[PDB]
Amino acid sequence: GSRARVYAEVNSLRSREYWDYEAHVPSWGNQDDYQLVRKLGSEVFEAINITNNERVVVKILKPVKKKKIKREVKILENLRGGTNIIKLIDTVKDPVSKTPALVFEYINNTDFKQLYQILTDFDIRFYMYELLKALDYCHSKGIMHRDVKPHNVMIDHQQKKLRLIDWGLAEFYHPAQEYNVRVASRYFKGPELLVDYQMYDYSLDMWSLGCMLASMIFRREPFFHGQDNYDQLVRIAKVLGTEELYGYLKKYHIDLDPHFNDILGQHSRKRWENFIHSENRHLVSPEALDLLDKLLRYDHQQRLTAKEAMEHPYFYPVV
Ligand SMILES: O=C(O)c1cccnc1
Repeated sequence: GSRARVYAEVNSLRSREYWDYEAHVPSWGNQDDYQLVRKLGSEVFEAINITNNERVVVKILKPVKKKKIKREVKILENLRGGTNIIKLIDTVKDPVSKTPALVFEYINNTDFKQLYQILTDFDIRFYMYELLKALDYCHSKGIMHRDVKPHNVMIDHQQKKLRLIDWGLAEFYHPAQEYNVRVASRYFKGPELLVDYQMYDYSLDMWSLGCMLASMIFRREPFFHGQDNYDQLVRIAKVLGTEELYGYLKKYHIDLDPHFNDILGQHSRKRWENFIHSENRHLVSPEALDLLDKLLRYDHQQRLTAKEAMEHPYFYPVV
């Protein structure tokens, strides 16, 4: 099949305890230590630690999902202290219902729908670079996020702080492992997911990041706007090209779902310059498009790693 180009073996250098999350036994404190005051900005609340009066964020989990709770807790613990990764403060249970919850550092977020409209060229370079630091970090620890999207990138624009959140879909990368392709959120799903290729890796997060970069510099949010998972691939092919899609599938011996036969159509590859017009011209540059082209490409294995992306000339002003 395929393997990752950069942190392929990191989990083989770990003790089984590190990645065997089904065996992890969280220590559950008492949620009564927390006063849940308001909804944050889903089942996430602003809270006050009653002991020290510190503001935190409490995320209530779904009690019946044992595997995923252990997986999210283990991954968050493995990543603790990672650059721009949301800090898990505590793991607690409500003493009556026994429902598990996670306690996180508080970040005063600006909704991306408003924030992205005032970002400058420099701002986009700055925050993308910060997000790349988080991805390079978690990839280096053998973990794929699998849900990179604007809602999961909290930004405090006052303090210039960025935190990558919601590790509920994150998984450990093991070479040749076959994963669930029904992950991420529709607009940010990589083509490997949409064609049911299960042997994917960290490069999935780099596709999602590319989708974010495209929506920020082009002001088309989301950039690939599929109406369903099938149409999502069609939207991508209208840009990257249909013959190019087939080349990708041939290289990895992927059979295309026959449903695509009559909806895919025929589309030549578009040059990224095609998406420039007066409303986004001040966010676009040749270096932006060169980076983008090396992220949003079918071949997951040839996509830039997070570290390679960080070395790109697009980030020279923020390095
Ligand atoms: O990890 C999460 O889901 C999270 C963390 C802080 C704030 N909102 C969500």
